[PDB]
Amino acid sequence: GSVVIVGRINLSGDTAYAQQTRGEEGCQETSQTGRDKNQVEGEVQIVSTATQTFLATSINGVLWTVYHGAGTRTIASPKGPVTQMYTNVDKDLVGWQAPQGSRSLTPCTCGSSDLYLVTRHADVIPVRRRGDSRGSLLSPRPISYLKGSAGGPLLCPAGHAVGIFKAAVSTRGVAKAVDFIPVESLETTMRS
Ligand SMILES: CC[C@@H]1C[C@]1(NC(=O)[C@@H]1C[C@@H]2CN1C(=O)[C@H](C(C)(C)C)NC(=O)OCC(C)(C)CCCCc1cccc3c1CN(C3)C(=O)O2)C(=O)NS(=O)(=O)C1CC1
Ligand SMILES: [Zn+2]
Repeated sequence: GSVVIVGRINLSGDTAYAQQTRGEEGCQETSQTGRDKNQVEGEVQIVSTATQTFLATSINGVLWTVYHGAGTRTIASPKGPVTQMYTNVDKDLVGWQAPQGSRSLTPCTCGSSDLYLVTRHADVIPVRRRGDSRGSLLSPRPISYLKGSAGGPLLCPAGHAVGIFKAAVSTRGVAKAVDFIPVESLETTMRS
C-alpha cells in the first residue's frame, strides 16, 4: 500500500488551517493503485496509510516524514507509486522527492531557541529548544492532542524549518517535551 496525501496544513495566511482533500474511501483506493491525480500545494501535507494518519513536510525539495508512519512505502503520485529517496530507520526518517506543485520550507539559519510546532489540526505550539533534537513544551499538551502530528514541522520565529517532529516524552499522558530530526540531520542524510 502507498502513502496517500489526504489534506494539507496551509501556512501562507494569518492563521494556520487544515484542509481535507481526500476521505477514507478515496484514501484506501489511492493507496492500492498508487495513482494520485490531485493537485499538490504547500509545505505540509496530511498523509495516510490504511491504518495510520500523520504529516509530511517539504524541505530542500524532499517531502519528509517519519519512518514509524510511512515504513518503506511508496507515495501515490500522478505517474503512479514513487519509491523513497531516503530511508534512515535510526533517525526515524524517510523522504520522497517533493511532489510537483509543492513548495519547500527554507532551512533556518537564525539559531533561534524559540520554536513552533505545527499540528495536524493546524495548532501552532511554542517549543523551547533544549538540545540538537529536543525541545521542551512551555505549555504542555496531552499526548492525544499531538497524536498524528509526527512528520510535521518545527519552525523558527521567522517561519524557517528547524526540524521534523518525531516523538514526544510522555508523562502520564501529557507531553512536556518533543523530539525532532533537525534540518541539519536532514542535510547530512542528503549529503552522505
Ligand atoms: C503522539 C505524538 C508523537 C509524535 C508521535 N510519535 C509517536 O507516537 C512515536 C511512535 C513510537 C512511539 N512514539 C512516541 O512518541 C513515544 C510515546 C509518546 C508513545 C510514549 N515517545 C517516546 O518514545 O519518547 C522517547 C524518545 C526518546 C523521545 C523517542 C525518540 C525517538 C526514538 C526513535 C528512533 C528511531 C526510530 C524510532 C524511534 C521511535 N519510534 C521509531 C517510534 O516508533 O516511536 C506521533 O504523533 N506519531 S503518529 O501518531 O503521527 C504515527 C502515525 C505516525
Ligand atoms: Zn530561523
